[PDB]
Amino acid sequence: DTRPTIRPRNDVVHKQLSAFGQYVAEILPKYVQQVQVSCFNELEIFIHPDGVIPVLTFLRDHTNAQFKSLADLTAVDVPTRQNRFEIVYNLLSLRFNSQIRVKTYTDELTPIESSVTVYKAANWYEREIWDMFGVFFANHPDLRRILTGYGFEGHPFRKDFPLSGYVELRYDDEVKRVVAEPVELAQEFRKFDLNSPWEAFPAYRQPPE
Amino acid sequence: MELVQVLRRGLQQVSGHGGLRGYLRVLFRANDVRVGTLVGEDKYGNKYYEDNKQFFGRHRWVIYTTEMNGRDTFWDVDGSMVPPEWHRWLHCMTDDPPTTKPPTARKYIWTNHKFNVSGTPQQYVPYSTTRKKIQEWVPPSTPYK
Amino acid sequence: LHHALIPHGKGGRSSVSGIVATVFGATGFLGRYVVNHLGRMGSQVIVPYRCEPYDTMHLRPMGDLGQIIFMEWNGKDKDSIRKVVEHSNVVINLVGREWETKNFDFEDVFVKIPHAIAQVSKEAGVEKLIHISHLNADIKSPSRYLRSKAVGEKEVRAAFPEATIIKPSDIFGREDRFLNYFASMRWFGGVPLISLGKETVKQPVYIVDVSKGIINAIKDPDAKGKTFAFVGPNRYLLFDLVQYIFAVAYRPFLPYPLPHFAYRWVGRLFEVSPFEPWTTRDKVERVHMSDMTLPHLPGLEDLGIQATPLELKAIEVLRRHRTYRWLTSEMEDVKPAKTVNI
Amino acid sequence: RGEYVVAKLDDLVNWARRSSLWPMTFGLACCAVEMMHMAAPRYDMDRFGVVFRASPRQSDVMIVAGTLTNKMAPALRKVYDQMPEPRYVVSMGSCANGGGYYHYSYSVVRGCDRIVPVDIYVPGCPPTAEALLYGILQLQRKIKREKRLRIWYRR
Amino acid sequence: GTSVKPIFSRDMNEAKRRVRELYRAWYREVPNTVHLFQLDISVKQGRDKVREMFMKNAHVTDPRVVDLLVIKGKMELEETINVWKQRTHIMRFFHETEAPRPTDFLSKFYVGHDP
Amino acid sequence: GVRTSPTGEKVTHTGQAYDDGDYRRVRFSDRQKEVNENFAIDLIAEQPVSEVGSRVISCDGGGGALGHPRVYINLDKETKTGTCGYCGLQFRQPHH
Amino acid sequence: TYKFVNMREPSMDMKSVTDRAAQTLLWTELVRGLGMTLSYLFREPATINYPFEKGPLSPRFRGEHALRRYPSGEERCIACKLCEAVCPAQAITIEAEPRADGSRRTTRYDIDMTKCIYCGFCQEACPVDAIVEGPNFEFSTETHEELLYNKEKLLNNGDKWEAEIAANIQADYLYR
Ligand SMILES: COC1=C(OC)C(=O)C(C/C=C(\C)CC/C=C(\C)CC/C=C(\C)CC/C=C(\C)CC/C=C(/C)CC/C=C(/C)CC/C=C(\C)CC/C=C(\C)CC/C=C(\C)CCC=C(C)C)=C(C)C1=O
Ligand SMILES: NC(=O)C1=CN([C@@H]2O[C@H](COP(=O)(O)OP(=O)(O)OC[C@H]3O[C@@H](n4cnc5c(N)ncnc54)[C@H](OP(=O)(O)O)[C@@H]3O)[C@@H](O)[C@H]2O)C=CC1
Ligand code: SF4
Ligand code: SF4
Ligand code: SF4
Ligand SMILES: [Zn+2]
Repeated sequence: DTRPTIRPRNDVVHKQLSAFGQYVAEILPKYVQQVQVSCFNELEIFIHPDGVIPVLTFLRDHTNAQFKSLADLTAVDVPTRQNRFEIVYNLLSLRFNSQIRVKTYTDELTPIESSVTVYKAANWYEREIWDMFGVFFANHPDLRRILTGYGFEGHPFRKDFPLSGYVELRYDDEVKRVVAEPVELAQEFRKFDLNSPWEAFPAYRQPPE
Repeated sequence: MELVQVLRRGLQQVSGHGGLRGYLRVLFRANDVRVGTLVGEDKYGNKYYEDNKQFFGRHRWVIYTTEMNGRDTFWDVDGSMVPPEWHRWLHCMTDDPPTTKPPTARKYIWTNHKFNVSGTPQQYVPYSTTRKKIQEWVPPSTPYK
Repeated sequence: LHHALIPHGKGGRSSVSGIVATVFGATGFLGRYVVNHLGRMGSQVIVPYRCEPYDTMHLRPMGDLGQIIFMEWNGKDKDSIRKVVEHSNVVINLVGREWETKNFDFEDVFVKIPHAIAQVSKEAGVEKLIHISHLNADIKSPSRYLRSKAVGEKEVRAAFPEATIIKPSDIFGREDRFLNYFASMRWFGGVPLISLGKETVKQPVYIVDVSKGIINAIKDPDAKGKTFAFVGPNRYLLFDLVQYIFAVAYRPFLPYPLPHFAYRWVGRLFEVSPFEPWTTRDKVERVHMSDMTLPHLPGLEDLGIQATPLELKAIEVLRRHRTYRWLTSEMEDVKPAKTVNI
Repeated sequence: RGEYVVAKLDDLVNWARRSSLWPMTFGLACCAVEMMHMAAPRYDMDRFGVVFRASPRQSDVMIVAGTLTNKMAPALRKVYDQMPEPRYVVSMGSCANGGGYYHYSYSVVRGCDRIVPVDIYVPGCPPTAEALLYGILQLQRKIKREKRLRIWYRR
Repeated sequence: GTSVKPIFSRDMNEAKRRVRELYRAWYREVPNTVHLFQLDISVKQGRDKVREMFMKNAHVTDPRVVDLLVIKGKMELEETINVWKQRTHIMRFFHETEAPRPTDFLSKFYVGHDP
Repeated sequence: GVRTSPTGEKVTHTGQAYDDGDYRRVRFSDRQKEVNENFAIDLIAEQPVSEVGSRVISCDGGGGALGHPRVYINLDKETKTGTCGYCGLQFRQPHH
Repeated sequence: TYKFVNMREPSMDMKSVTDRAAQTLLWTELVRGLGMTLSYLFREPATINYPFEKGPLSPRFRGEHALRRYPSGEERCIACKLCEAVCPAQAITIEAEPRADGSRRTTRYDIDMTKCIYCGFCQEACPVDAIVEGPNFEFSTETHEELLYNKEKLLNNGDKWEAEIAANIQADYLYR
């Protein structure tokens, strides 16, 4: 083929996903802020944080959407943004074999309505976002640490949190106990500054400000 | 018929291993009594047998040497007693024994395959292999003041 | 200081402290605890041992990898001591034995071995040697333990003039042979105090206090030559002390006066054992000596460490001895044994 | 002579300990899978006298196979405490040895030695079941070289 | 702009009410931790530590923050109640093995190059 | 060649030897200081300098893919011998 | 295409039900289960006689790290630090300094076996085939510190396993 290395591009899927994006935008103009289809045929809907319960429910119950499986629910922390936390919902429709992305934003001290009522799979996921990042989800059946150790102080996945943490563990014979001490590494993590000072992709060139 | 031949070759088991004494020697040392063609022997004394009839995994084997590098290995043996040249043939990584195909020789290659030196006072102790970075002022000797 | 003995870090495991030390007799009670503190601040310990290396296993996980180093040594071999103390700033002597083994009497482990340690340490060039004795150390005490300790102190002082001598009174802790001794005395009927134990006054000192005192004395630049006395904060009457020990353990207390010579015979009978001699004549004697108060000698408070009263740290020692019945009772359930005022 | 008698008693007791090493079912991560493969027919722990047994009360050697994290370390230390003596700890894999891949993480103990006294360090990520068998045999020789009653005789 | 969503409480007084009842639960709990967890610290020696933990973050004034630490303290109480924390986890509050750190400038200058 | 420091410690090819007044030597007693006797500094010295009859010459270290990346050395200065930067082999023009 | 794994309704003929009742009363599939294990006991065991018999490997096997050297004697390593820059676990520490002759060689090349993940990325990254993963895997140590490899220990490994490593690379370099 003329492009043996370039990944093949499908445009029919692009048209279908764009049509459904316009469909969802027209259906719920109250919350849908911005919809876009990526070059690799993935549709993302950016909604207002108040539209977490409604929009998802629509995508779960409408005949033309039928997204009945919360594949993944995660958050991305971008400190340079006002509302740094960026909650991502990945949904899969088995009837129309299609994947959708609903992405909302939230700062440190703003709650998000728990989607446990709509997607009962979210119940554990939400806790993870609470544990890793600190986004508090109101109206949750039980919010607790799910991954960090008991008595952990902080949210590890936050960018403003060292990868080695602040406290290490040890066994002390004087107290006969697994005590916790301030972290002290034998060899510090060598931070490599690997980033070419030459612009890589002209397509994603931010206009000057 | 096969019962008689089966009882018989159990006597070839004791005949091959230098009689009864060698039979119990290999039985108590290597826990097996099976015989095999002597593929070779290394300078340390380990004997290296092969039998292609055995299923893949036991077609080749070692009877370890009684003595290596000032250590009695009659009763205690380990997998580090294999010289590097023959470790390839033993682990089925090649079909060429060192007797037929000998590995290329070079000056820096060792001439005495030391086993696992853990435990013995010939252990390995990590240490910094670099010199100092900051020097001192080495104050002068004249009282002067 | 050498280029590698300059203190570095924040006192954690992987911090250069500069307290490269040898602790003779580390495999037991305070020898463990001291190492822990030496391991905690990040000091390279050259722990020697004569026992099976397996018994040194609990010594392994208190220092950063590469810090703690184990060596074989023999008491009657100057070369071994020279090997272990050749490269060390401090040499702490913790060698001792509550009994007299066949190959080692009291003099061997309290005079001969400390003499060899002090002489070899002085020859090598160490700067500090912390020797450990008993508070009730007297050349005329009936127990050979204290007499041998006294002559050993004099010899160590002669060999190492600037050697810090620490005289703890009585160590109580999780493995102390002092509180566990009284607790285990329940098996042999009642507790047979000599003259009902109403004349002996004991001043027990917490193990952590003693180990921290050793560490501070190492860090203190004025501990050289001095002779400290590590004692507890209160002075307990022996009968009241056993009362408290059995109250915290909630075991029944059956005091029984016992003639001195009969208890000596009992000590001999227990000495017969070719294993750990539960009780010796020296042992039954020592529990009857009072703790000689020595106000002239400097104490723990001078080093900057406040003695912890036995009441707070008695539940740790005796919680094992309690049956399932009083296994969960709190620390304040039993009221502190009355103490004769110092 | 007494030295010969205690020597022979040492050989007998050490032989028993080394020939009936009962390990514990304490697999934690991928290093447990090799811990199973040497229990698989090919290598077969059983012929060497070693048979898996849970309930630490009746086990001798702990093969810490897998990453030891902060949330699990108290459990591992406690469980090591349950083992009646003599006890041995074999550390499988780089994670249980010194930290492995996640040595710089926030919830990983940087080596199992910081919690229990590890007796044999088996390297690998994961170690080949042959390598773990070699580590177990090295521990076996270690028990063979014990001198308990000799030291007791020279108390 | 200056006005934003609330977490649970709609004023500082309700946040203080929640802090009060959280302290109620902790103070009632403490002896149960001392007994059940087989702790060796005295009952008061845990109650004052609860008081000190409450007094640590006594400077915060944003209500939403106060509700956030109310939830976090509720979670820690939840862990302490159904033996989810262990003896070591609880004992971490009393920093025991940590050597005391100095506060005066002179000792810090004597010990190392840090602020 | 490996030689002995005044303390007794063998110096490595990197010139590393703990000072007499250094506590770190404690780690080496009852053990040995692991050093490599085959010194690369010496071993490359006696390798004969090849009399290449061209102005420039290509070195790959021998064995093609087994060696180092192939580099071209310019043999023009008569006062020195061109030495490959990867393996250390020298080359020289035939008396120019 | 899909198949119904369990959609079989049992026949209700008198013979079928008699057979089912016979299997219930006179345990039949249970006897089959016994027979299978009887058949495998009479079969040959698969255990190999370690350490006298070793499980098969391949020339690509990743084991103990080792530093190779040229046939002349000079080390292959030139301290380009690709292996240190590519190790996923940051297990390599390299310090370089121009030698007396002039060639750039590591004044320190430490690989931490207790932190290594044995990925082999270093041996791919090396442009001179200096660092390799040797065939050795039976190098367990009784103490942790013995697993912190120095430059001297790695050079000793290279000089010890050179006979095996040279053959292993000779039988695999064409695939790379
Ligand atoms: C999905 O992810 C998963 C993980 O992901 C990370 C995991 O981690 C894990 C967890 C990992 C594991 C569980 C590890 C994997 C474990 C296994 C695969 C198990 C493998 C087990 C085996 C190979 C062994 C199985 C055992 C067998 C077949 C048999 C055992 C039976 C025995 C009998 C053993 C022997 C024991 C005993 C006690 C017998 C010996 C005693 C005697 C002979 C006593 C004799 C005494 C005398 C003769 C006395 C005589 C006295 C006399 C004559 C007189 C006395 C009188 C006097 C007065 C003195 C899992 C499960 C997992 O799923
Ligand atoms: N209440 C108390 O116990 C008090 C004790 N002290 C002194 O403190 C020191 C340590 O006490 P503690 O830790 O409780 O004692 P332990 O008996 O618990 O430990 C004594 C240590 O000395 C070693 N040791 C004994 N004899 C010899 C010998 N001949 N050769 C080599 N090593 C030997 C032991 O080795 P191993 O373990 O192998 O036997 C062990 O390491 C002793 O000097 C003691 O008298 C001072 C005041 C009070
Ligand atoms: S050492 Fe490697 S194989 Fe073992 S648990 Fe860690 S990452 Fe997994
Ligand atoms: S093979 Fe080992 S040394 Fe090489 S990059 Fe991987 S972990 Fe690091
Ligand atoms: S990649 Fe090879 S040549 Fe480069 S520093 Fe590492 S070992 Fe040396
Ligand atoms: Zn070259």
